[PDB]
Amino acid sequence: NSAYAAGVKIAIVMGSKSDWATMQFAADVLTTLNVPFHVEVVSAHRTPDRLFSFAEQAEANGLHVIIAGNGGAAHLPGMLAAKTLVPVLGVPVQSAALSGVDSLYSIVQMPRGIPVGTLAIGKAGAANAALLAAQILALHDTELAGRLAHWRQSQTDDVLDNPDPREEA
Repeated sequence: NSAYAAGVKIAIVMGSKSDWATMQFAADVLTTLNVPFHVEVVSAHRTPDRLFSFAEQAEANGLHVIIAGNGGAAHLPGMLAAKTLVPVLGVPVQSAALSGVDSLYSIVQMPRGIPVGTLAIGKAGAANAALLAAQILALHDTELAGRLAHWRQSQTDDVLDNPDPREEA
């Protein structure tokens, strides 16, 4: 909702509570970067009316990026993107039989006119959706841009400081 103007510009949404094992990796990156966020379960198929209400009110609620995770016939990101101009980033959750290929195809293959920016299958894509969302915010947030640069430099240094994989860090 919009009771407090508290700087929440990102929502992490997902189609099922079981997706939180994957989507928590997006939340953790935003916590590290001091970026406020909202989390919510919204199902394209079990709560279609709530998907439309969430998307319709995204701008009024102050959102600038929605990160949406779903799997299988993964319709949540695309249906959200059809109903708002707020950018939607999609995370394919790994599915059991098809190992997320169904998830990936049903998110990334959007037809011309309604985009979803898609990230890798699973927890790598959830972390990366948070980083891409933060990179978008940082276009107009120089202090966040500095925190992203530090985050990247730390990741780079951790590899450079441990070049021989036979040795412990």
